[PDB]
Amino acid sequence: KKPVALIILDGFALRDETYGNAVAQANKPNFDRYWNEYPHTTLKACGEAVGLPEGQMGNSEVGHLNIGAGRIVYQSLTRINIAIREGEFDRNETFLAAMNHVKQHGTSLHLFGLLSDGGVHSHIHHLYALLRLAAKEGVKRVYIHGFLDGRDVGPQTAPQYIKELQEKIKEYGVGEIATLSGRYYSMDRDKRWDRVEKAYRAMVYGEGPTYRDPLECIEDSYKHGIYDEFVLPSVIVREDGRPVATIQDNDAIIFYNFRPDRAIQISNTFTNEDFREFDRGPKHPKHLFFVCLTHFSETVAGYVAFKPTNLDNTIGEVLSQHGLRQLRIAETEKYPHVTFFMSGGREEEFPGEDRILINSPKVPTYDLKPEMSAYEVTDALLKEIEADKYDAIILNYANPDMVGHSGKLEPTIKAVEAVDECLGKVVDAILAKGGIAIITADHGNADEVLTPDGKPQTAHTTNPVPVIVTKKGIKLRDGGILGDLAPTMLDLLGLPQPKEMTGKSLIV
Ligand SMILES: O=C(O)[C@@H](CO)OP(=O)(O)O
Ligand SMILES: [Mn+2]
Ligand SMILES: [Mn+2]
Repeated sequence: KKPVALIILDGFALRDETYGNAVAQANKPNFDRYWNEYPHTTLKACGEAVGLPEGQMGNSEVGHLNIGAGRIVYQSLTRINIAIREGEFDRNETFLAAMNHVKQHGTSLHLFGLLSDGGVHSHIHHLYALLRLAAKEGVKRVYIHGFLDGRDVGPQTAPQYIKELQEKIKEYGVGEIATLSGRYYSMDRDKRWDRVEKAYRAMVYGEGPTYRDPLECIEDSYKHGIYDEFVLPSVIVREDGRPVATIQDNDAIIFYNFRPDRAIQISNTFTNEDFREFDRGPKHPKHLFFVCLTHFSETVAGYVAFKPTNLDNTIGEVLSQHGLRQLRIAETEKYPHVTFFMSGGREEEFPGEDRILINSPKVPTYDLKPEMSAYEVTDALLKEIEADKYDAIILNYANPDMVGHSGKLEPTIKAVEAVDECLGKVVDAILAKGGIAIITADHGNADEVLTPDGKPQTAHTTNPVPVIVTKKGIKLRDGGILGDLAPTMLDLLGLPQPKEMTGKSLIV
């Protein structure tokens, strides 16, 4: 059994500038020798090359979606942007049905989601659009529950988004900031229900740090070293001390996040008839008209503003169609990406598809444990390899990305070095079994964890990702894109390429 392994170094991209560049500064003997001894190239992992607006940096969802589809996969950010551009956004039956619900039943419209222009999980402009739509539709009570970013944008940039939103509110003549919470709580994806609950109780019970002024809230949190991403779920109150608004029975909610991994948990908390993760309390809200900007999960009992579209014949499906055994493996943080997103937005495994989930460390932030669970993932996978069970493997090492999001150089360097020690063990074990490895990344991040002035850089970058095919005697094209990865693997696998995969094998 000669396995072909797709190894994704999450957040590992190529950048000449070495300042604050953890990828370039890390000692990567393994990665370096493979780059030197095998055919390599780089791929466009951002902008139109991956289905996003030009200039928009990539991410795990976009990257893994494109990597597995073998075609340029059109993304939500782009599609919704166009909807707003073409005057289609205001015509959305779901947005309107939700607005009709509050007016007809005299309830309130709640708007929550990532408050920034990161463009990864949402865009603050989409919120402005909903607000103007709400005003246009004559919806009296509209409340904003903002989730502070700091991960897709500057670590202490909330004030400007809050400031701009307030200005927009005044201008549209509708809306009220009710709560402010760090995406660390309201947008968790690691089933850390303790985090989720904090966000939930602030929004439904007005429990959490209280302020009259949204900006005084952020100021106070900064004062305690707590920045945007980790801001404690707080409540904005009126002059009489009462919360500006809590989510109640028959209210409508429009979750304006278009990325699913970090939206399913809080969405389930609000819509699940029987929720057990934790006790929502007897007076928790029911009969909520819940709207998801895009599809999150079958579990969320709500509606979908922008319906999803099938992604047929992705690598996972082609591999399955030809009777091959495939294994998806990664630790928690990137488990959703190597499965759901890699499978083209599919939850169910394909026949013949095995998945291994290795739990990420129990640390608040990963700069605290840069090697994360890389070694366990590696150990786990090395065993599978000895077993001779899989024809195809899709491995994702989360470290470069996960610890690079801390905006810290030394821990990210360690992160990269840990992954390298691991990368060598895996590629060396695959070559020994006669297989071949495709070493790559889904986008940048670790290549820049410090701003030119040395401040923490906590988000992705727009640089190109590396590509190494451990097969002597071949040449790789140069202007490729992620959507070319699937075709290359199939080529290596000698499996035929489906017409759906409009990508092109990198092998000359
Ligand atoms: O952590 C996340 O949700 C994003 C950043 O907002 O990173 P990635 O796309 O790598 O998952
Ligand atoms: Mn990623
Ligand atoms: Mn990331």
